[PDB]
Amino acid sequence: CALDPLSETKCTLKSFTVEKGIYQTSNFRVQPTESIVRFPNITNLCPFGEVFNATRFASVYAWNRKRISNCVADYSVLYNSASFSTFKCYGVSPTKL
Amino acid sequence: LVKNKCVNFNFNGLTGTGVLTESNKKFLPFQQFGRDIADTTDAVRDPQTLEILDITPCSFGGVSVITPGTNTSNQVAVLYQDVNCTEVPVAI
Amino acid sequence: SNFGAISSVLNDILSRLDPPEAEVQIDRLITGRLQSLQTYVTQQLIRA
Amino acid sequence: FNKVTQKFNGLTVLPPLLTDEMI
Ligand SMILES: *[C@@H]1O[C@H](CO)[C@@H](O)[C@H](O)[C@H]1NC(C)=O
Ligand SMILES: *[C@@H]1O[C@H](CO)[C@@H](O)[C@H](O)[C@H]1NC(C)=O
Repeated sequence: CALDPLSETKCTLKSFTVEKGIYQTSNFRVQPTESIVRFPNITNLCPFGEVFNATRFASVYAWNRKRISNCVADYSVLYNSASFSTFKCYGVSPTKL
Repeated sequence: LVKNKCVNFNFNGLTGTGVLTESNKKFLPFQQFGRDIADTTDAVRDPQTLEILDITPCSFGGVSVITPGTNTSNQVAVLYQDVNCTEVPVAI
Repeated sequence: SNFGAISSVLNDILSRLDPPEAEVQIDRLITGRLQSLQTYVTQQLIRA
Repeated sequence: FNKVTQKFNGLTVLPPLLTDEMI
């Protein structure tokens, strides 16, 4: 079926004879030649140790919030830790982070 | 950063495929990417260089074969339905 | 339209989720997009 | 002819067989 345009036509019509005509059989596509990645040129790691190794934690009615920004976040240090009794993600999968 | 050929790309996790070129779209300094009438991303700002790039989709089309009938001959012609003949040979 | 999927961009779905979870999201786009084509082709047959 | 007035998504328009010159 993939040998040649006439063979593809026979295979498209499912007949060994093709009568006179014009037949559309396939799509032409150009294929990606390379991959590129473009990310910000920054290096400071995000401060997760300051969250996970904090000594004090808040009462749940008065929960803390910290804002994380302008840094490189390596999550692998978290999901490859043995520590956590729970690590549930929503709308994303941990490995992809 | 590779211009003028079809590539996969990823800008800050905005992934896609296509041809990247320099752009006439005069973004205001706070604008980060451009979007078309169909709400498709069609230009972007490079995060390291701050250059504006147009994104053009990687060439494609329908293909159709012209046949004089098998009873007459087994030679054929091919029509690449909406391309310039310059683009065609990379169909291989 | 997202048709109840996480996103309408299937490259975004496929970038954020691992395969067994990406598939159930993509199937929501497939069914919504099939129903959209089916509607369009039916009305083009009636106009023709 | 003066009075009367997407492709990247897999939409296309095929040309008519007769041109306006032929009609
Ligand atoms: C500090 O926090 C990080 C991130 O949770 C953790 O990997 C590390 O084990 C902690 N430090 C020590 C000395 O355990
Ligand atoms: C075909 O491609 C060449 C090179 O880009 C261009 O100069 C020419 O104008 C094109 N013609 C048509 C009809 O697209």
